[PDB]
Amino acid sequence: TKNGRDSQAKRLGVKRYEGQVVRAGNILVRQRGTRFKPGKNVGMGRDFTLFALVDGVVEFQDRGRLGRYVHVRPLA
Amino acid sequence: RMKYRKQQRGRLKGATKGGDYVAFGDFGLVALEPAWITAQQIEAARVAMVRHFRRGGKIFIRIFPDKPYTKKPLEVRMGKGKGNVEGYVAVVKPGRVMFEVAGVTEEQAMEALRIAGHKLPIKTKIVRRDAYDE
Amino acid sequence: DEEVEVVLKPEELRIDVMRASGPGGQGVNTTDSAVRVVHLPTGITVTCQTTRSQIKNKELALKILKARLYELERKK
RNA sequence: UCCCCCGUGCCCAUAGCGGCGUGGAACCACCCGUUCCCAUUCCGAACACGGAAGUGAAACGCGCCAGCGCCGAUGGUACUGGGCGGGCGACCGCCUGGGAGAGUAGGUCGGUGCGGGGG
RNA sequence: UCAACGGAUAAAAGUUACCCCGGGGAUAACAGGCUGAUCUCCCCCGAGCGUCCACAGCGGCGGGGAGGUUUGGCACCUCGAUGUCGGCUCGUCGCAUCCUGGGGCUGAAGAAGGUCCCAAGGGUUGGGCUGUUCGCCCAUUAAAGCGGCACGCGAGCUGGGUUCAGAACGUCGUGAGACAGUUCGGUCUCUAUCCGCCACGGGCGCAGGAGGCUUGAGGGGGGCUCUUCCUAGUACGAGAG
RNA sequence: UCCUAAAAGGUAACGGAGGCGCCCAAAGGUCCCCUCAGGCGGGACGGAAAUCCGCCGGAGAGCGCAAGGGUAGAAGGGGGC
RNA sequence: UAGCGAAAUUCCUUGUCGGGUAAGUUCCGACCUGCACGAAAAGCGUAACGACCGGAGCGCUGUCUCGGCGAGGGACCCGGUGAAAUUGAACUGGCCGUGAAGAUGCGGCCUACCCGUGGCAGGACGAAAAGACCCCGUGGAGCUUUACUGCAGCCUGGUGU
RNA sequence: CAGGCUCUGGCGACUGUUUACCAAAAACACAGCUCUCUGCGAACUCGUAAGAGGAGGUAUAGGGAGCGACGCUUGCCCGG
RNA sequence: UGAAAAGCUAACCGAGCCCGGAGAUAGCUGGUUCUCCCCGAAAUGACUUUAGGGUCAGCCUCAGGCGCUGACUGGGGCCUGUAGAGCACUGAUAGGGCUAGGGGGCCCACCAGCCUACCAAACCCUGUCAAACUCCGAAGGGUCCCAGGUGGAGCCUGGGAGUGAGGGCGCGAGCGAUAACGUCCGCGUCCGAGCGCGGGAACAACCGAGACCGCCAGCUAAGGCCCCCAAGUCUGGGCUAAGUGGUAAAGGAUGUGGCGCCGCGAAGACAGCCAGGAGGUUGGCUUAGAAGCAGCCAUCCUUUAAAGAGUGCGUAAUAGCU
RNA sequence: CGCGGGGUGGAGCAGCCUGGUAGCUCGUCGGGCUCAUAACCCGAAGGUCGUCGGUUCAAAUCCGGCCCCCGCAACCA
RNA sequence: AAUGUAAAAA
RNA sequence: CGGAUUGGGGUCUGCAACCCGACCCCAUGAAGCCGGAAUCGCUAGUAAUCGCGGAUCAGCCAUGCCGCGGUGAAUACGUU
RNA sequence: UGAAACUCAAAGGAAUUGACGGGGGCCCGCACAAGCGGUGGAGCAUGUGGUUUAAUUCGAAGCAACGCGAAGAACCUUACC
Ligand SMILES: [Mg+2]
Ligand SMILES: [Mg+2]
Ligand SMILES: [Mg+2]
Ligand SMILES: [Mg+2]
Ligand SMILES: [Mg+2]
Ligand SMILES: [Mg+2]
Ligand SMILES: [Mg+2]
Ligand SMILES: [Mg+2]
Ligand SMILES: [Mg+2]
Ligand SMILES: [Mg+2]
Ligand SMILES: [Mg+2]
Ligand SMILES: [Mg+2]
Ligand SMILES: [Mg+2]
Ligand SMILES: [Mg+2]
Ligand SMILES: [Mg+2]
Ligand SMILES: [Mg+2]
Ligand SMILES: [Mg+2]
Ligand SMILES: [Mg+2]
Ligand SMILES: [Mg+2]
Ligand SMILES: [Mg+2]
Ligand SMILES: [Mg+2]
Ligand SMILES: [Mg+2]
Ligand SMILES: [Mg+2]
Ligand SMILES: [Mg+2]
Ligand SMILES: [Mg+2]
Ligand SMILES: [Mg+2]
Ligand SMILES: [Mg+2]
Ligand SMILES: [Mg+2]
Ligand SMILES: [Mg+2]
Ligand SMILES: [Mg+2]
Ligand SMILES: [Mg+2]
Ligand SMILES: [Mg+2]
Ligand SMILES: [Mg+2]
Ligand SMILES: [Mg+2]
Ligand SMILES: [Mg+2]
Ligand SMILES: [Mg+2]
Ligand SMILES: [Mg+2]
Ligand SMILES: [Mg+2]
Ligand SMILES: [Mg+2]
Ligand SMILES: [Mg+2]
Ligand SMILES: [Mg+2]
Ligand SMILES: [Mg+2]
Ligand SMILES: [Mg+2]
Ligand SMILES: [Mg+2]
Ligand SMILES: [Mg+2]
Ligand SMILES: [Mg+2]
Ligand SMILES: [Mg+2]
Ligand SMILES: [Mg+2]
Ligand SMILES: [Mg+2]
Ligand SMILES: [Mg+2]
Ligand SMILES: [Mg+2]
Ligand SMILES: [Mg+2]
Ligand SMILES: [Mg+2]
Ligand SMILES: [Mg+2]
Ligand SMILES: [Mg+2]
Ligand SMILES: [Mg+2]
Ligand SMILES: [Mg+2]
Ligand SMILES: [Mg+2]
Ligand SMILES: [Mg+2]
Ligand SMILES: [Mg+2]
Ligand SMILES: [Mg+2]
Ligand SMILES: [Mg+2]
Ligand SMILES: [Mg+2]
Ligand SMILES: [Mg+2]
Ligand SMILES: [Mg+2]
Ligand SMILES: [Mg+2]
Ligand SMILES: [Mg+2]
Ligand SMILES: [Mg+2]
Ligand SMILES: [Mg+2]
Ligand SMILES: [Mg+2]
Ligand SMILES: [Mg+2]
Ligand SMILES: [Mg+2]
Ligand SMILES: [Mg+2]
Ligand SMILES: [Mg+2]
Ligand SMILES: [Mg+2]
Ligand SMILES: [Mg+2]
Ligand SMILES: [Mg+2]
Ligand SMILES: [Mg+2]
Ligand SMILES: [Mg+2]
Ligand SMILES: [Mg+2]
Ligand SMILES: [Mg+2]
Ligand SMILES: [Mg+2]
Ligand SMILES: [Mg+2]
Ligand SMILES: [Mg+2]
Ligand SMILES: [Mg+2]
Ligand SMILES: [Mg+2]
Ligand SMILES: [Mg+2]
Ligand SMILES: [Mg+2]
Ligand SMILES: [Mg+2]
Ligand SMILES: [Mg+2]
Ligand SMILES: [Mg+2]
Ligand SMILES: [Mg+2]
Ligand SMILES: [Mg+2]
Ligand SMILES: [Mg+2]
Ligand SMILES: [Mg+2]
Ligand SMILES: [Mg+2]
Ligand SMILES: [Mg+2]
Ligand SMILES: [Mg+2]
Ligand SMILES: [Mg+2]
Ligand SMILES: [Mg+2]
Ligand SMILES: [Mg+2]
Ligand SMILES: [Mg+2]
Ligand SMILES: [Mg+2]
Ligand SMILES: [Mg+2]
Ligand SMILES: [Mg+2]
Ligand SMILES: [Mg+2]
Ligand SMILES: [Mg+2]
Ligand SMILES: [Mg+2]
Ligand SMILES: [Mg+2]
Ligand SMILES: [Mg+2]
Ligand SMILES: [Mg+2]
Ligand SMILES: [Mg+2]
Ligand SMILES: [Mg+2]
Ligand SMILES: [Mg+2]
Ligand SMILES: [Mg+2]
Ligand SMILES: [Mg+2]
Ligand SMILES: [Mg+2]
Ligand SMILES: [Mg+2]
Ligand SMILES: [Mg+2]
Ligand SMILES: [Mg+2]
Ligand SMILES: [Mg+2]
Ligand SMILES: [Mg+2]
Ligand SMILES: [Mg+2]
Ligand SMILES: [Mg+2]
Ligand SMILES: [Mg+2]
Ligand SMILES: [Mg+2]
Ligand SMILES: [Mg+2]
Ligand SMILES: [Mg+2]
Ligand SMILES: [Mg+2]
Ligand SMILES: [Mg+2]
Ligand SMILES: [Mg+2]
Ligand SMILES: [Mg+2]
Ligand SMILES: [Mg+2]
Ligand SMILES: [Mg+2]
Ligand SMILES: [Mg+2]
Ligand SMILES: [Mg+2]
Ligand SMILES: [Mg+2]
Ligand SMILES: [Mg+2]
Ligand SMILES: [Mg+2]
Ligand SMILES: [Mg+2]
Ligand SMILES: [Mg+2]
Ligand SMILES: [Mg+2]
Ligand SMILES: [Mg+2]
Ligand SMILES: [Mg+2]
Ligand SMILES: [Mg+2]
Ligand SMILES: [Mg+2]
Ligand SMILES: [Mg+2]
Ligand SMILES: [Mg+2]
Ligand SMILES: [Mg+2]
Ligand SMILES: [Mg+2]
Ligand SMILES: [Mg+2]
Ligand SMILES: [Mg+2]
Ligand SMILES: [Mg+2]
Ligand SMILES: [Mg+2]
Ligand SMILES: [Mg+2]
Ligand SMILES: [Mg+2]
Ligand SMILES: [Mg+2]
Ligand SMILES: [Mg+2]
Ligand SMILES: [Mg+2]
Ligand SMILES: [Mg+2]
Ligand SMILES: [Mg+2]
Ligand SMILES: [Mg+2]
Ligand SMILES: [Mg+2]
Ligand SMILES: [Mg+2]
Ligand SMILES: [Mg+2]
Ligand SMILES: [Mg+2]
Ligand SMILES: [Mg+2]
Ligand SMILES: [Mg+2]
Ligand SMILES: [Mg+2]
Ligand SMILES: [Mg+2]
Ligand SMILES: [Mg+2]
Ligand SMILES: [Mg+2]
Ligand SMILES: [Mg+2]
Ligand SMILES: [Mg+2]
Ligand SMILES: [Mg+2]
Ligand SMILES: [Mg+2]
Ligand SMILES: [Mg+2]
Ligand SMILES: [Mg+2]
Ligand SMILES: [Mg+2]
Ligand SMILES: [Mg+2]
Ligand SMILES: [Mg+2]
Ligand SMILES: [Mg+2]
Ligand SMILES: [Mg+2]
Ligand SMILES: [Mg+2]
Ligand SMILES: [Mg+2]
Ligand SMILES: [Mg+2]
Ligand SMILES: [Mg+2]
Ligand SMILES: [Mg+2]
Ligand SMILES: [Mg+2]
Ligand SMILES: [Mg+2]
Ligand SMILES: [Mg+2]
Ligand SMILES: [Mg+2]
Ligand SMILES: [Mg+2]
Ligand SMILES: [Mg+2]
Ligand SMILES: [Mg+2]
Ligand SMILES: [Mg+2]
Ligand SMILES: [Mg+2]
Ligand SMILES: [Mg+2]
Ligand SMILES: [Mg+2]
Ligand SMILES: [Mg+2]
Ligand SMILES: [Mg+2]
Ligand SMILES: [Mg+2]
Ligand SMILES: [Mg+2]
Ligand SMILES: [Mg+2]
Ligand SMILES: [Mg+2]
Ligand SMILES: [Mg+2]
Ligand SMILES: [Mg+2]
Ligand SMILES: [Mg+2]
Ligand SMILES: [Mg+2]
Ligand SMILES: [Mg+2]
Ligand SMILES: [Mg+2]
Ligand SMILES: [Mg+2]
Ligand SMILES: [Mg+2]
Ligand SMILES: [Mg+2]
Ligand SMILES: [Mg+2]
Ligand SMILES: [Mg+2]
Ligand SMILES: [Mg+2]
Ligand SMILES: [Mg+2]
Ligand SMILES: [Mg+2]
Ligand SMILES: [Mg+2]
Ligand SMILES: [Mg+2]
Ligand SMILES: [Mg+2]
Ligand SMILES: [Mg+2]
Ligand SMILES: [Mg+2]
Ligand SMILES: [Mg+2]
Ligand SMILES: [Mg+2]
Ligand SMILES: [Mg+2]
Ligand SMILES: [Mg+2]
Ligand SMILES: [Mg+2]
Ligand SMILES: [Mg+2]
Ligand SMILES: [Mg+2]
Ligand SMILES: [Mg+2]
Ligand SMILES: [Mg+2]
Ligand SMILES: [Mg+2]
Ligand SMILES: [Mg+2]
Ligand SMILES: [Mg+2]
Ligand SMILES: [Mg+2]
Ligand SMILES: [Mg+2]
Ligand SMILES: [Mg+2]
Ligand SMILES: [Mg+2]
Ligand SMILES: [Mg+2]
Ligand SMILES: [Mg+2]
Ligand SMILES: [Mg+2]
Ligand SMILES: [Mg+2]
Ligand SMILES: [Mg+2]
Ligand SMILES: [Mg+2]
Ligand SMILES: [Mg+2]
Ligand SMILES: [Mg+2]
Ligand SMILES: [Mg+2]
Ligand SMILES: [Mg+2]
Ligand SMILES: [Mg+2]
Ligand SMILES: [Mg+2]
């Protein structure tokens, strides 16, 4: 009875939460599409991954119709 | 009907949404106890009701069977039951309004709505219509 | 008109179970899988003990008693 | 300090849809033309250039309206971490902390930051 | 298509009833158990049928449950073995009662019967066919009940069937072989230790020793039935009965 | 790919459903431009549905293929290099 | 095809019809929808032969209704000699529970003075045999082939003699 | 001391043979039929070989195969 | 070797016996011996000709190093799509409104129209369902920061392992039949290894509790206090009459107790009991028949203080009795 | 309960793999030869591709489910 | 390159 | 070319031209491009071809019939 | 070697006349051959089959029925309705 299939879990989601120090360029969120958009010092790769471009702390922000953004508020 | 395929069992926790109030009709029948009511069970009550007051008023049916009923043909363990043997059922939780009668006298609603209660796997109750609305 | 299925009504026929015959080893011994449906209204009967399942045998006998009983009533 | 308009950002429908009224003096639109820069899979529609005359019609700014959209309590219940009791069960009840969705009352035709022209 | 996708060789299919060893109750077949879908019985509702009339008798559509005889699900004791069908012997228990006993209702005149309720005491035949259980049949009966006891009973018996080795038919397979398909053949173990049981003794006891004769607490056995005659050819019935 | 999976991640069964073993020199990079589906009305052949004009129409289209997530403030359609 | 056919082949199947019988899932005759006869793994038939397998009748009988009596050799008792398998240890009862789901051994209840002899086979999941069935082991072995690979044997070109 | 008989089916023609110790048969064998190989230092078998059997035989003979007295008969198909 | 059974070849032949290779190999079974002391697992995951075997990880333990970081907890910040609920997307859905297409009649041939106690898209209101639907959405969980927290806590290197059959219970799901001492995951827990101790008659895992040894001391836990059997025949207020308690369901019934609402009655109720209980009527319709009284449709007035176009029986149909 | 094959004008078969167009034979209908019918000759018509659903621009043809026909299979106890 | 039944002779 | 069909207007017979006459004029202008299998006629003033008349009868659905003349061929090896 | 039941009113010989022959011989006719034109296609006219109708009056049936009775059907005719 054909059905025993499935794919292996991809383990994705936010990796670093709001108010968390981050090193140069470590990943912050792995997402299916654009559940989140870039931000201050926060670029995104082919798989829509979101990673830091600088050190400092991560902060989230909901911009309604705009989207949900995530960025690093640096310091040094 | 259409939907898709076979469906998991799921439990029948507290009769929260399991219930309502009398919508149409002069009287109705409420479930005191949770259960899966079969298609057959339903029609059983219906045809009963009509048969009682021939050429009668109007019977409403507030419940409706859409859960697929799986079952195995006397075997063991490969795959999920081809099911559908009793066919389909309706999730009736304590409180739900199942049948409304209208256009008849009490002694008719009482009797008919009672006879129907004899086809249902459940303890039941017949309501007037108090007034509680919205 | 017609009359067929009305006859398969239970109270009319009589179904007996019993140990099978021939091969089966200890299975055939302590497992009764022989089935015989007699159609009391006409006495006509069929008996079956091919498979190992009493249920699959009762199923078959019935399905053949039908056809025989159907021809009798058809001739009539 | 104030008011009008212009460009820009912010909160992201209480800002929106529609209805009605309103301003061209400055601003903005439309308007005149297409020589030139440039442009249409065809059309100066659009983008682009030169430029008075006309106009506030369209667009837009402003304001009033709730009919639609949008926001929307309170009380109360569902459910529920943690603790305990009951029915064979399908299940149900109590204590302690948490507590919606729906619907109701009601709110809304926005608010505000910077810069520039205009009295 | 190392696709058996972490890929054993560069390079590989069957068969064994002629079979064998190591292991497993970690896992099937028997039985028990749990479960009770299937099974057997009972019940609620009452459309409808029965001239009229829902229960004399019956019951659509659907609902609740009992029992643990069948089919099945699971895999829990048992694979340093719990022998499996049928018959035979001996039984014993249940009661959902086949007969005899008692009773209500009856669409019970009588006789006879229908159906429900009470009721195990005892009873529940002989033969043909088949390994059979089951069933059909012959001739009877008061009746020819159902079921539990490892589908009671192989340290009691049998061994027809079923499960070894031989041989064959059909039949599948190139084949060796194979088949809840058939067919003929085929090795059932003198000694009972304990419990239990059937009998029979020895000992001591029964607060004097002795011979004889009883009491009956407790227990056990048995508890079946038909036919004809009288009452009376009466009641009953048009009569036949 | 989705569900089961109990709002982190994970998570089983011979549980419920469906795909993959490719394709594209443009279906790729960039610069500029552009915005659907669909509904009503008007239109010669057409005709429920070609193409044309109007209005309404925030994403129900589209994104080579399954499904989901995303998405017109482009990832969608066109062009130049 | 001939022939044969519910068959040493027929699942349905006790097929249907006829014979035999009081009554016949068998037997025998017949028909033919042959699951799935069939012509040298021969087809059909056949006198005789067979400790082969089936059906029937006569005869005769303890095979049986259904048992009884009787004889000898055991078994029993006394004298002589005197084993065996088995054996955790025992001071080893019934019911209803119970427990790993079949209890002398736990629970409750009931019954029971101690020890033997003759006799029975219900239990001790009784003895015996590290289950033959079944599965497991990247265990073994016998066998087959158009499984793989190899060898004998054979055939064959070249060459030596 | 010393046969119970009769009728009627199946299998096998028949006397024989066999699973020493669970199978005596419808199993094997058999006379007989057919196919096929073999010209003789035969073919075939045993052996590395020499050699031996075949046979001191010669196609009415010898090896292999199947069927299995006897009677009647034994059809069609040469794609693999 | 075999007139063939794989028969026989020195009492067991699908390849004899002896000896040797030999201590073949055996991911299998069995067995493995003195004492005391501290700690103490696992029956998961990934891969595996792997599944009753292994390799790595996880969990145990020892040695050396690190020093408040650990569990748990308070505050704060972010992530989440569940229970619930909802119907705005995808679908499902009962009734009605409205309205394309279809069905069927009158009316037609020029094609048109009008009906429709029919079928039905779209749309609307009413009402509802959904694991793989979500406009919405908790308790809670997860992680970072800050603080409490010195514990057989935590971290780092390294020596030694065992374990990779798990089991029951509570809860949350799938499978199953809302069966199973069933199965398969998740969270927890106890047995495993606590078959040690008290309770539950007895009984791994249910309730109580973590046994270092001794005591003819003491308090309590669950449970229990009439006797077997420790301790109250304790006190007060109810209920139950079945031995219910001592463990079964729809469904049933003037069992008994308690609360509540309705109506009747001293202008006389409920019961019983005496009288009428009527008239067109024989209601109309069907039916062989249908007289309140089979089946179908239904709502008059008159005598009166009163009597239904009728409650139940009954006759063929009446009357009847009520 | 499994696995494999198939449902196409009135009959029997093709087409489907590798989607655009449904072909062959008999039969049917019209006409002719014959005295007439058969044969023979000339011309023509006829198919919802089992049904429901999907993928596609497009389905007999591809994918999923139900229904019917055929072939195998159903062992150890 | 086949076949045409079945009631006609004062 | 061919003149069918249809519209429109009109004459004449006959009591009467809807069904149903014949003709005229305008307009409309059809299939048909030489015909499948098959099949008819004719041997010389014949076929082919082209007109004229008559019977009938109000008129005429006559392209029909009976008769008349005008122009005027082809080809018959042979009897399978 | 050799019946019967049953059943038929014949079976049958030779010869005669005739018809027939995918027998023969001799012989003929627009019979074929040679040759010219034509129906079968189209339109219309006309008769007939069939169906239809209130009735569509009836007869004629291969050759030798089908522009044939009909050398004149609007009503007359006309037998039909
Ligand atoms: Mg899976
Ligand atoms: Mg996934
Ligand atoms: Mg997974
Ligand atoms: Mg997943
Ligand atoms: Mg159910
Ligand atoms: Mg099984
Ligand atoms: Mg009303
Ligand atoms: Mg009312
Ligand atoms: Mg009920
Ligand atoms: Mg009920
Ligand atoms: Mg009720
Ligand atoms: Mg309300
Ligand atoms: Mg019935
Ligand atoms: Mg047998
Ligand atoms: Mg066998
Ligand atoms: Mg076997
Ligand atoms: Mg069994
Ligand atoms: Mg059994
Ligand atoms: Mg069988
Ligand atoms: Mg079978
Ligand atoms: Mg009859
Ligand atoms: Mg100032
Ligand atoms: Mg200032
Ligand atoms: Mg700002
Ligand atoms: Mg102006
Ligand atoms: Mg101008
Ligand atoms: Mg220009
Ligand atoms: Mg110029
Ligand atoms: Mg210039
Ligand atoms: Mg310039
Ligand atoms: Mg430009
Ligand atoms: Mg251009
Ligand atoms: Mg210029
Ligand atoms: Mg102005
Ligand atoms: Mg304006
Ligand atoms: Mg504006
Ligand atoms: Mg709200
Ligand atoms: Mg609130
Ligand atoms: Mg709570
Ligand atoms: Mg809680
Ligand atoms: Mg508490
Ligand atoms: Mg409980
Ligand atoms: Mg709210
Ligand atoms: Mg609302
Ligand atoms: Mg507004
Ligand atoms: Mg506005
Ligand atoms: Mg300013
Ligand atoms: Mg592998
Ligand atoms: Mg491989
Ligand atoms: Mg084998
Ligand atoms: Mg064998
Ligand atoms: Mg054998
Ligand atoms: Mg053998
Ligand atoms: Mg061996
Ligand atoms: Mg062994
Ligand atoms: Mg087990
Ligand atoms: Mg039960
Ligand atoms: Mg039942
Ligand atoms: Mg009952
Ligand atoms: Mg009822
Ligand atoms: Mg009733
Ligand atoms: Mg009736
Ligand atoms: Mg019914
Ligand atoms: Mg029934
Ligand atoms: Mg039921
Ligand atoms: Mg039930
Ligand atoms: Mg298990
Ligand atoms: Mg043992
Ligand atoms: Mg034993
Ligand atoms: Mg009695
Ligand atoms: Mg009587
Ligand atoms: Mg037998
Ligand atoms: Mg008997
Ligand atoms: Mg049993
Ligand atoms: Mg049993
Ligand atoms: Mg037994
Ligand atoms: Mg024995
Ligand atoms: Mg026995
Ligand atoms: Mg026995
Ligand atoms: Mg024997
Ligand atoms: Mg036998
Ligand atoms: Mg035997
Ligand atoms: Mg053997
Ligand atoms: Mg073969
Ligand atoms: Mg079989
Ligand atoms: Mg036998
Ligand atoms: Mg013998
Ligand atoms: Mg002896
Ligand atoms: Mg003995
Ligand atoms: Mg003595
Ligand atoms: Mg004594
Ligand atoms: Mg006594
Ligand atoms: Mg007694
Ligand atoms: Mg007398
Ligand atoms: Mg008398
Ligand atoms: Mg007398
Ligand atoms: Mg009398
Ligand atoms: Mg008499
Ligand atoms: Mg008498
Ligand atoms: Mg996922
Ligand atoms: Mg999750
Ligand atoms: Mg998920
Ligand atoms: Mg949770
Ligand atoms: Mg979670
Ligand atoms: Mg869930
Ligand atoms: Mg999640
Ligand atoms: Mg599932
Ligand atoms: Mg590749
Ligand atoms: Mg390009
Ligand atoms: Mg419009
Ligand atoms: Mg148009
Ligand atoms: Mg169009
Ligand atoms: Mg259009
Ligand atoms: Mg969107
Ligand atoms: Mg997801
Ligand atoms: Mg998508
Ligand atoms: Mg999407
Ligand atoms: Mg782009
Ligand atoms: Mg034949
Ligand atoms: Mg027979
Ligand atoms: Mg035979
Ligand atoms: Mg028979
Ligand atoms: Mg007979
Ligand atoms: Mg058959
Ligand atoms: Mg054959
Ligand atoms: Mg042969
Ligand atoms: Mg033979
Ligand atoms: Mg013979
Ligand atoms: Mg013999
Ligand atoms: Mg002999
Ligand atoms: Mg004799
Ligand atoms: Mg005799
Ligand atoms: Mg003696
Ligand atoms: Mg003696
Ligand atoms: Mg002795
Ligand atoms: Mg004793
Ligand atoms: Mg004992
Ligand atoms: Mg104890
Ligand atoms: Mg003794
Ligand atoms: Mg002695
Ligand atoms: Mg014993
Ligand atoms: Mg013992
Ligand atoms: Mg024993
Ligand atoms: Mg073993
Ligand atoms: Mg292997
Ligand atoms: Mg080997
Ligand atoms: Mg080869
Ligand atoms: Mg070969
Ligand atoms: Mg080689
Ligand atoms: Mg060579
Ligand atoms: Mg050579
Ligand atoms: Mg003698
Ligand atoms: Mg003799
Ligand atoms: Mg004799
Ligand atoms: Mg012999
Ligand atoms: Mg023979
Ligand atoms: Mg001899
Ligand atoms: Mg010999
Ligand atoms: Mg011998
Ligand atoms: Mg031996
Ligand atoms: Mg032997
Ligand atoms: Mg012998
Ligand atoms: Mg032999
Ligand atoms: Mg010979
Ligand atoms: Mg011969
Ligand atoms: Mg030769
Ligand atoms: Mg050799
Ligand atoms: Mg050699
Ligand atoms: Mg020699
Ligand atoms: Mg042959
Ligand atoms: Mg032939
Ligand atoms: Mg061949
Ligand atoms: Mg050849
Ligand atoms: Mg060849
Ligand atoms: Mg021997
Ligand atoms: Mg020896
Ligand atoms: Mg021996
Ligand atoms: Mg041997
Ligand atoms: Mg060997
Ligand atoms: Mg060794
Ligand atoms: Mg190993
Ligand atoms: Mg410790
Ligand atoms: Mg493992
Ligand atoms: Mg420190
Ligand atoms: Mg915290
Ligand atoms: Mg919705
Ligand atoms: Mg709806
Ligand atoms: Mg319509
Ligand atoms: Mg219509
Ligand atoms: Mg109408
Ligand atoms: Mg309509
Ligand atoms: Mg609206
Ligand atoms: Mg609504
Ligand atoms: Mg609304
Ligand atoms: Mg959401
Ligand atoms: Mg909302
Ligand atoms: Mg909200
Ligand atoms: Mg801290
Ligand atoms: Mg595991
Ligand atoms: Mg587990
Ligand atoms: Mg469970
Ligand atoms: Mg204990
Ligand atoms: Mg217990
Ligand atoms: Mg324990
Ligand atoms: Mg315990
Ligand atoms: Mg104290
Ligand atoms: Mg206490
Ligand atoms: Mg008290
Ligand atoms: Mg008290
Ligand atoms: Mg009790
Ligand atoms: Mg009640
Ligand atoms: Mg009452
Ligand atoms: Mg009256
Ligand atoms: Mg009357
Ligand atoms: Mg009256
Ligand atoms: Mg009456
Ligand atoms: Mg009377
Ligand atoms: Mg009457
Ligand atoms: Mg009366
Ligand atoms: Mg086909
Ligand atoms: Mg198909
Ligand atoms: Mg087919
Ligand atoms: Mg097809
Ligand atoms: Mg067909
Ligand atoms: Mg057809
Ligand atoms: Mg196909
Ligand atoms: Mg004809
Ligand atoms: Mg034609
Ligand atoms: Mg043709
Ligand atoms: Mg198809
Ligand atoms: Mg097509
Ligand atoms: Mg088979
Ligand atoms: Mg076996
Ligand atoms: Mg086998
Ligand atoms: Mg003929
Ligand atoms: Mg004929
Ligand atoms: Mg004739
Ligand atoms: Mg004029
Ligand atoms: Mg031309
Ligand atoms: Mg004239
Ligand atoms: Mg003329
Ligand atoms: Mg005769
Ligand atoms: Mg001629
Ligand atoms: Mg001539
Ligand atoms: Mg000619
Ligand atoms: Mg022509
Ligand atoms: Mg023509
Ligand atoms: Mg004609
Ligand atoms: Mg007509
Ligand atoms: Mg005449
Ligand atoms: Mg005529
Ligand atoms: Mg004429």
